[PDB]
Amino acid sequence: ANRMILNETAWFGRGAVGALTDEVKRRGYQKALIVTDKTLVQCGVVAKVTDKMDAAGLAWAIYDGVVPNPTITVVKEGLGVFQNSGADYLIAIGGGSPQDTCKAIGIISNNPEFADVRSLEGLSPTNKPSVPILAIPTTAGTAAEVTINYVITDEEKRRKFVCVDPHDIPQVAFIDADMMDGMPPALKAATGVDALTHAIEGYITRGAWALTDALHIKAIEIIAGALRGSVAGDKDAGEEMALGQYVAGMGISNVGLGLVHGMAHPLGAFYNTPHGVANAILLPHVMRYNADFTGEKYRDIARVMGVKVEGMSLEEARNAAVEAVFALNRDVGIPPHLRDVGVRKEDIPALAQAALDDVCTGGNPREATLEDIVELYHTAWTS
Amino acid sequence: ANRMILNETAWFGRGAVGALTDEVKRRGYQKALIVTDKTLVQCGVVAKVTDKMDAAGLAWAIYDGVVPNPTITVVKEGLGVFQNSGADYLIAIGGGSPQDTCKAIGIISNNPEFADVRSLEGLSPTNKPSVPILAIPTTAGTAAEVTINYVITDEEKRRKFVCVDPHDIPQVAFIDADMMDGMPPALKAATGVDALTHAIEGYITRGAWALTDALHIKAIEIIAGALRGSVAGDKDAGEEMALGQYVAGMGISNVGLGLVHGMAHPLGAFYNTPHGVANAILLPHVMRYNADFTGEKYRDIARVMGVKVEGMSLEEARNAAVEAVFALNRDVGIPPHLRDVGVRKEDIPALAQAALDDVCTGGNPREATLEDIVELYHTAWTS
Ligand SMILES: NC(=O)C1=CN([C@@H]2O[C@H](COP(=O)(O)OP(=O)(O)OC[C@H]3O[C@@H](n4cnc5c(N)ncnc54)[C@H](O)[C@@H]3O)[C@@H](O)[C@H]2O)C=CC1
Ligand SMILES: NC(=O)C1=CN([C@@H]2O[C@H](COP(=O)(O)OP(=O)(O)OC[C@H]3O[C@@H](n4cnc5c(N)ncnc54)[C@H](O)[C@@H]3O)[C@@H](O)[C@H]2O)C=CC1
Ligand SMILES: [Fe+3]
Ligand SMILES: [Fe+3]
Repeated sequence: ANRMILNETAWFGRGAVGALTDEVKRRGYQKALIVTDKTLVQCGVVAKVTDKMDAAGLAWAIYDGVVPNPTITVVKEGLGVFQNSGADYLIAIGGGSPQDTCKAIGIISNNPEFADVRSLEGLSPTNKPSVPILAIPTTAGTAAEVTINYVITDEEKRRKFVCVDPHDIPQVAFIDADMMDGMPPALKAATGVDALTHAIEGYITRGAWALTDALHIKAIEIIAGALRGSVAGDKDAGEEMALGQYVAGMGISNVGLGLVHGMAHPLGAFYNTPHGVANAILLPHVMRYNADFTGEKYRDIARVMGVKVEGMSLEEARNAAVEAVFALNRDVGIPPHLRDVGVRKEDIPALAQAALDDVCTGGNPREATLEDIVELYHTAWTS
Repeated sequence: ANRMILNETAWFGRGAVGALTDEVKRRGYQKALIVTDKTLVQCGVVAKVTDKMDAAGLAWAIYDGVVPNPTITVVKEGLGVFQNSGADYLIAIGGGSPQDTCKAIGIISNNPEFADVRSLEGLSPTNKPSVPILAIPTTAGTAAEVTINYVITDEEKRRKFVCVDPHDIPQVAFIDADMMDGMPPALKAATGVDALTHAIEGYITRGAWALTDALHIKAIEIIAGALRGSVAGDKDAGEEMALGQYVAGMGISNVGLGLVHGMAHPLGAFYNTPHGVANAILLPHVMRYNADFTGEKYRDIARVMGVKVEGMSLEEARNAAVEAVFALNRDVGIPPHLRDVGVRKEDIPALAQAALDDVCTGGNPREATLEDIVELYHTAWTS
């Protein structure tokens, strides 16, 4: 049998954060800890929520210490603010980094044996649900609001580790493009291809089945349709991307991903490479590597990405799918090679071993060897 | 903004009820009340769940008094067994009748100000979540396991009233075609066309948006592909219908339905007509009435139902969708006229008024007058 974990409640569309004060009142919560970063405070994005909470008379404290690729230290610091704040629920405002920190704080607060953070790695043996989380994405996006995953950086051991726990699922997600409009174009581009990576890896993952196939192929269609227009500053394209990135996530934790995420995690751990940039550069190379193990699925991908596939052979469709992703990456200004974003040739042996042992790599339709992963990093590194 | 309420957890596939004991243990529940009917006890369908519960040492009591089109008396009987059992959770085993009775019992047990039952009608102003519900459908189906709706018959006032309450959403759904295989072919036919009615009414309802459209057009495609095969006794077609019927309901309470359900409810209240047969007879007549107010959507419906719509005018494709629904009804042996299933001409004025005032009617994409609803009943009445 196949399990699907989703948000019990989700609000979609421009103005969705306007639903938050009535959700809090109906749930009888007394005090929020807002988990976010300094940039979202500075840019007035957090104020779009706190101004509504102030007018409704709802108490909140804030922790804005989250950094990209959030660390054990960031989790322990936010846990300290939660405990000393007396909050009874959490509001995650931001991208994957704040939403992942928020999941870690919520789990540990109701399962305090995990306050070391490291022991959460894998299928966390937690007894209690997380503190209730209201999730508000500001990128489009990681779909952190709908997955049961969170990823923490172990600075000491130079590795990203994945915590997988049904207990961490947010009670409500608010998917509001108003919260996302302030993304610089380069951030729309990188988080957008992260979302496309989730959709493509999900579609072809080993555990794929009828319902996840329907959700993931629709996500690819929405994202391929909207991402260029969103990067160019189009308002409606922004709202499409906000939905597209969510739908892409409805499969990540439920069926899995593959070698793109497996090879991206070690780059974040070694270099603090932005997750979306790493995925975008690797995606088309891993798609080429996987092509022979995906049945007819690359014809579907090609088709919804605007390729005329009618009258192409399977081989021609498979090449057209890979080229369509190369083309998207060029159109939205993603660098084409790993050397361009600060990777070192000398690190590839270590990167490959980390990638081979990453949990995401298990879902890859073609079984990956150390030798194959070394060769793929080399193929992605330079001209 | 658009709200989506879904099951936080769902299990899909033959063997899915195999997940129930581990879900109960992980949630710390002490004692179930099983809400079901005599037929499902008698034919051994309840045993498929209780034998697993017994092997895991889980406590359960049973209420098997549910009747089709469940009444206020049936809710009060089940409520009495729940309150006296000392149960802390509910397991709904059966079609829409036991699942709806279970939601009423769950809501009233934590909200005793509504124990008269009829006060729940509409958007129930409940303060507290239902007693936790684990939902196991045995028809394919009402999607009662994933909606926030339940429908109770007020015998004294001779009306089916719809209750709408986010507090009633089941914690876990177990969608297991093994629990459905025993349906007589005629019950597979009727509940299958109820599922198709949910998907079609959902696709064209006033509140339809991008995410519900994607789910609904997928449900129509799955049901149209599988229903004939399932009625004929095909195992795999039964599994596809189990998924299809569920996907069909992911929109029902999130966006709404229309005049088919609006017109089916009074037949249930007056005659105890099977809900599925009432919907199946009315569906193509209501589709014809609605056609001009559905944009391009009937072309989509016709296409996934197996019609070649390439080169058809919108006018021809709208007729082709209506005719594809008439043909499915003929093929699975649903009677074509309301006279054939116990309706009286003399009652149509009274049925029309009850239909005009039904919750579901408001979602219909064409504005319906009493006079329009009278004419529609007369059209479905006889040749
Ligand atoms: N929970 C899960 O299932 C998943 C986890 N992840 C994790 O998510 C992280 C990546 O998060 P991302 O969303 O890509 O970025 P992020 O949360 O790391 O943020 C990147 C930068 O963008 C800024 N930013 C975010 N929203 C902004 C806005 N609206 N306007 C202006 N600046 C804004 C942030 O302040 C930050 O400086 C990684 O740590 C990755 O491991 C990724 C995929 C899925
Ligand atoms: N949650 C909601 O608001 C919604 C629920 N409904 C409600 O659902 C009700 C109808 O429920 P249905 O599922 O159509 O049927 P049902 O639950 O009324 O059952 C019909 C008959 O079939 C039998 N049966 C069920 N499963 C069987 C199996 N596997 N093998 C053999 N016999 C089996 C039952 O014991 C019963 O005698 C109506 O009252 C309708 O209003 C309809 C739409 C949505
Ligand atoms: Fe990702
Ligand atoms: Fe129905």
